[PDB]
Amino acid sequence: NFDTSLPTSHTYLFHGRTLHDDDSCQVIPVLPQVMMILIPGQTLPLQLFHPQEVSMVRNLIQKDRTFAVLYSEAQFGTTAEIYAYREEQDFGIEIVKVKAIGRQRFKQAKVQILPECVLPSTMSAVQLESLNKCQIFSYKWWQKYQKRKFHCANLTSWPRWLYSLYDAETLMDRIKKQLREWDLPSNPIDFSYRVAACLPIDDVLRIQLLKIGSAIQRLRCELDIMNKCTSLCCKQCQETEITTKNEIFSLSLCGPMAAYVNPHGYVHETLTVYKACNLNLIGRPSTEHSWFPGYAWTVAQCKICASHIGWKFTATKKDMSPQKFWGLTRSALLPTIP
Amino acid sequence: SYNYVVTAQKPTAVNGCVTGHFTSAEDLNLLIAKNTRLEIYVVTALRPVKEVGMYGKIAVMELFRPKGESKDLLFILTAKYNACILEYKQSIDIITRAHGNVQDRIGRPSETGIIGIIDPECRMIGLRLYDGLFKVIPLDRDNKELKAFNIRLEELHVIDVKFLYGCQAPTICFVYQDPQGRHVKTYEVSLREKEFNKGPWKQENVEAEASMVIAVPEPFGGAIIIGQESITYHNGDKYLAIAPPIIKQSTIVCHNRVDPNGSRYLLGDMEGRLFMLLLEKEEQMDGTVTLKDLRVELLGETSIAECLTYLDNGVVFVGSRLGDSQLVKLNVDSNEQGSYVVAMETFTNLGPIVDMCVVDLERQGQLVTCSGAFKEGSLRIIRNGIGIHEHASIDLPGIKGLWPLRSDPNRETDDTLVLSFVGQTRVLMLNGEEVEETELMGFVDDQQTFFCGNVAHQQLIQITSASVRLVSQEPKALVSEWKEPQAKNISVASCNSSQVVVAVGRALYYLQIHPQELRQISHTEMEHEVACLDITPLGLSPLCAIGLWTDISARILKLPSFELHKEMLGGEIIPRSILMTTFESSHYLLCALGDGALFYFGLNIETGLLSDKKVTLGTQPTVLRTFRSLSTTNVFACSDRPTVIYSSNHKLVFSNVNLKEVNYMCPLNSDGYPDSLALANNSTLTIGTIDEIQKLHIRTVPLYESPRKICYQEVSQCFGVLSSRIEVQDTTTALRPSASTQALSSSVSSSKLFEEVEVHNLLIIDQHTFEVLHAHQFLQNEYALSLVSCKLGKDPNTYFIVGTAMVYPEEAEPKQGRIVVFQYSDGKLQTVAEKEVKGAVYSMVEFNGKLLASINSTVRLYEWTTEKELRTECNHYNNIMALYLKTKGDFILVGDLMRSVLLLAYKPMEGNFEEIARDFNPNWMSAVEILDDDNFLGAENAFNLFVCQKDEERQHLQEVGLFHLGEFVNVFCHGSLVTQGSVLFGTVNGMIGLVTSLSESWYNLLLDMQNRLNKVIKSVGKIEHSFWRSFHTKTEPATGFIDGDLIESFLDISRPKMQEVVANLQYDDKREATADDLIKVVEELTRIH
Amino acid sequence: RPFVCSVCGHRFTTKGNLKVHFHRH
Ligand SMILES: Nc1cccc2c1C(=O)N([C@H]1CCC(=O)NC1=O)C2=O
Ligand SMILES: [Zn+2]
Ligand SMILES: [Zn+2]
Repeated sequence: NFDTSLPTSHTYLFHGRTLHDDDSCQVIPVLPQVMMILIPGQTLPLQLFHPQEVSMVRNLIQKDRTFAVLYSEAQFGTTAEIYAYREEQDFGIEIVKVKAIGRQRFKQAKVQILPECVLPSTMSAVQLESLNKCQIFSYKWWQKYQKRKFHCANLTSWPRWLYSLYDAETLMDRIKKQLREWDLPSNPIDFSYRVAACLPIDDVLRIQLLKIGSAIQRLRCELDIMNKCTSLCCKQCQETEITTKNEIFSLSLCGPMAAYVNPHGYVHETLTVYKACNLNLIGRPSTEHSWFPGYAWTVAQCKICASHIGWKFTATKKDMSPQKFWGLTRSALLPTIP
Repeated sequence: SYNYVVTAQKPTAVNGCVTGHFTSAEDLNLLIAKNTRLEIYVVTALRPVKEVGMYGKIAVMELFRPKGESKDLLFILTAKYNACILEYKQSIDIITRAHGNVQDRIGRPSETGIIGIIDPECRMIGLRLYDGLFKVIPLDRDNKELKAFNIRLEELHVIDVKFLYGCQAPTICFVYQDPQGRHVKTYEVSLREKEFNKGPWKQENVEAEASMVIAVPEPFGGAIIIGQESITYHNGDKYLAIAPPIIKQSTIVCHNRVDPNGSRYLLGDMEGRLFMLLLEKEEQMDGTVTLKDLRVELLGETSIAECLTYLDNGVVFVGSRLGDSQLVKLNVDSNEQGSYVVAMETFTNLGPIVDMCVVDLERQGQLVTCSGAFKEGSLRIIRNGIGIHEHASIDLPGIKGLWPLRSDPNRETDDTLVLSFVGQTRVLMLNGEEVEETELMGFVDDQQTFFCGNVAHQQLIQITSASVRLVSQEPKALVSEWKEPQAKNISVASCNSSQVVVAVGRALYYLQIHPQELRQISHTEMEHEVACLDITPLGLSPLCAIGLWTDISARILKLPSFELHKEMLGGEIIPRSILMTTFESSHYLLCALGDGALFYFGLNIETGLLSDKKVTLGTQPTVLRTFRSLSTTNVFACSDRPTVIYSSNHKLVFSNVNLKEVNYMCPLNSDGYPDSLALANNSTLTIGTIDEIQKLHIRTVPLYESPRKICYQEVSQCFGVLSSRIEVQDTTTALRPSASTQALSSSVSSSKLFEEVEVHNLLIIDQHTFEVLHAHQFLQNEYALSLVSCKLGKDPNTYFIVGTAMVYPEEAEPKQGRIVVFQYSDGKLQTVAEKEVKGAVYSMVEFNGKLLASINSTVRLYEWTTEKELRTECNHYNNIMALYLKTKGDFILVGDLMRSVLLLAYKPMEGNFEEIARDFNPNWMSAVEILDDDNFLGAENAFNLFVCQKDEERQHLQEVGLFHLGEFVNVFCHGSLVTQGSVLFGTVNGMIGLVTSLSESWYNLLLDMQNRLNKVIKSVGKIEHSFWRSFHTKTEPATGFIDGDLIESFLDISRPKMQEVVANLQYDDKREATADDLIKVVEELTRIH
Repeated sequence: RPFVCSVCGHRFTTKGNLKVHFHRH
């Protein structure tokens, strides 16, 4: 195949340890002209040109090295921490390139950290003391798990199989099988945020999971989308099918979707799929600043409305795997239940 | 909103048990802990001593004896990390020697929960609270604050941990698990260095499911490892391992050491089996012995064990949570029979109340609960009243009267019971407990008797419908007889020690009782035929109480003038009984009508003026009678629902008697039945003692399967109970005959739509006999979820409707279900209509003639058509799982296990639902209810209750009530056992409680009352009541609730503490309140349950 | 074709043609 670790290292373009404790009030910079909904753990590359910004970062290195990313204007956002930085002055154009990663959700910005709401198991309240000793333990293993972990359901008014539908470990596995389908973290908090950034949804649905504070409600709601959103259409003209779930595959290590900068600093969360229909290709395949080294990109736009949906990527070697794939920018898509 | 909670039944399940020497170094105690309660017994060949209630959930209960101390001390740790060390003092108090909160700021609670262990030398107390930390409490005599230091545990996932016997320093031995499997490790705990030192030994590849560590005492040393298959012993480099076959069927979950040498242990199964693990020793070539092998013998079956303890005389206490606790005796395997077990005593445990319902059965409504699980599953009927311990029964129907009689004039004790009938009279004699009907020489046995008994001048009397007879004690014979001059019939009679006022129709006559004569005195007419009389002295009576048939009034007549004070009753129905008696200090009069009313007035036995109050007591006529209880006589009111009438704080109180209908009664102090009562009803005479107070009475109906839901159907006089039994794969093979298999008539679903296994049935259980009348078994892999009784549409029949869910193991979220409408007529249950549904019917409640069923995330509203079917007229979809359904009129309360609640309303002009409000505060929620149109009650995680109020963007609910209950609530239902409204709730621990709404005038009073009682009352572990009741998970102080168990303890503190509380109080009717103001107020609150 | 859009990579020949396409963003 191809090096699945190449796209996440942003080759085409630091021990991070500053966290703010929950519910605090912090004053954090917000970068001009950045528009995206950023998720804890999601990776964000940037390219800044105005000396305003270039000053903010050069001095931002001192202390926090963390800025705020925000829109419906904006009620919530997420702190992003710079983990890598180069100051390039090539062609006589001073550019500052940074790679930040989302850390904390919050409600210069006066900003209140939103706590990640962590709850014990459904059983930690009703668990028999005698059975405490048994709480630590190819799919019958899950029937065993269900029978032994949720044994004390018999003390309550609902069955084992209900408490199972709110069990982080179980839910993560149910999500995993779909994530396996087109080939991750162990902490439910992390898992729910990793697949949140993988899920190709629209700005209004992304704010929903961001508003969700609990891992359990995040994983559950995330399972709904994965069943209910089989098709993906052109956002502009609405009624035009571009690709399906079947075609989604994770070319990048992080997932089928990550954030990528073009040379002018615009961020594109592009989704890698094998097949894509009803697109026209314009211009000539080019490797200049390609986010997938080895492939050339050609601009693809919706057959009907001409609105730029993403790019078709083609191999440059005749021995490469996934010789042709489509990369679709998330802002251009609309999930549909056919 | 301001509500009021109070424990209606203390918890019954046992958290843990431990014996020792606590009350005195010479006694042997058994200490039992039931959630927020602690029992102290003294072992005999079990004597209660002291029950105390802590302000915490008892999580760690261990005894220990420090060096140079008289008796053992008790260490207690609540679930809120309240540590305390207690001592017994003899009237009886339990003091706190050292206390403190051992909670840490940072740290994640461990997955195996709290574990508290004490070293054998009582140097230190070791507590496992969080992953990676081990908190040590030096037991120094000067450590009254329980100061403690933490140690780094690089072993994060610990299963169990105990202290090892026989070591040069305190040493732990714990089983933990890392990616490399399971292991066992030992650590030397340094009191000085405050760190860990490498222990005497550790092991690798400890068995796969090791869960229990036992510490063998000094004879051998080392520890024992209990697993799913193997039992293994370690000691230094010694190793023994057996995998006996007699344990492979289920898991050992509780153990207890029998003898101090560690030779014999007791192992408790999860399915209730009782084993004894035995060590076997071997003589060594230089002194002490050496362990050689381990044996296990199945002693038998007990209740599903949770804690185990061995009392000295071969008697085991079986502390259970799913079933009743036990005292079981074990017989050593003897030539005669293999070691077997037999239970001596049984202790009531309401178990894990899964569901319940309130029912008016005897027409005070009693509570019937689904209790227990598996073979301990059962039904519990809980009635409230004064219970009567029966001592003898006699089959005589139609008793019209009852009188005690002393045939021996030299014997104070009674020995005769006279029974009247229609045109008949029977005289019974009492020699011990043998009753025999005989004749009384001088008494006539062919007339109805209206009165008889002992009168003055060493004589008897009998007032039949025809004559007033006077019989002599010595040589019993008639001496004088009063008969109506025109041969008219005596209609109403009344007599006492000296006076006799009979009454023929309108007229009535006044007689006096003298030696060998009955002298008439007064001949008087009346306006209207007389109906009741009383002539009780307060030895002679200077006044006579009468009631008139057509007047409908109670009168007071001076004797012998018969000159009227008076009051009027009103109505179209005549009085049936009237009585003048004395309560507390002041006098009274009581008159009861045919419709069941009961007027009572304050009487002046000098001025005859009666004053004042009336109350109804059933709808059948009431007959009043006086009996003696303690040194204050009470009034027994026979009727449809009998009731004891006493006075506490100069107010008449009516506590009902736990009996079916009673018609006539009389006290009876015989040789064989001393200080007893003779109760008479429509069929049987009963003799027995009577309790002094009103207590909770629990009838047990064993089901031997797990009952899960229950509803009542009055038109059929039976209950519908959802239950599930467990069956093996076989090749229909149950484990034990249960209620679903021992039904009178059994049916099977057989529908058109669509290793252990769960088999669900609908049990039809008689309300009177609690027979299993019918048991309809549902489909294979069908899980019954919701059950309701109701009438639908214009259909007059009452149907059992059940909501199910096809549970296949491969489908994570269920995708299909049923709504089955049953009808129980004759002796059979018929399937009337199915309704296939693409989801789980989690909840169903009747909705104004329609059926409101929840289906996964959908709330459906079905209609009941003339074709006898379910037609759908409405639907509503939600972003949550409609788990909870409660309604009232047109509001609908919907909620999921995530505490997120929705409030819907049926808009009738649109055939559609509108979302009125919404509140999402993610937490684990177990039960909800609707208090009124504005407030909603619920129980969320960490044993809490919350209330959400309604009062445009006011579609968001305000959190007005928060309260740490200490109990896991499973069900809310409306009703009481006879402040506004009443909501009962069941508990996993068996606790039963009550919530009632209050007015703001009273809430602030009882709030300031509580702030005063906390300054006074001495808590057990000195746990601040604010911290015990503080909302816990976040942590907030309580609001909107009043601890009724606190308000009710005002009557237990001494009288100085009472004034002390009411020092600067402004009461309502605004004056410096007094203790008696609050006693009569707090006592009024004890009568709502 | 040295005039490129700042979002996708579409190339044009005149500065005015690029202004036509960018107005669609
Ligand atoms: N060189 C330019 C110039 C203008 C705009 C873009 C690029 C460019 O390379 N990409 C994307 C194309 C798609 C890709 O793989 N990497 C990119 O940087 C642009 O949007
Ligand atoms: Zn289009
Ligand atoms: Zn463009």
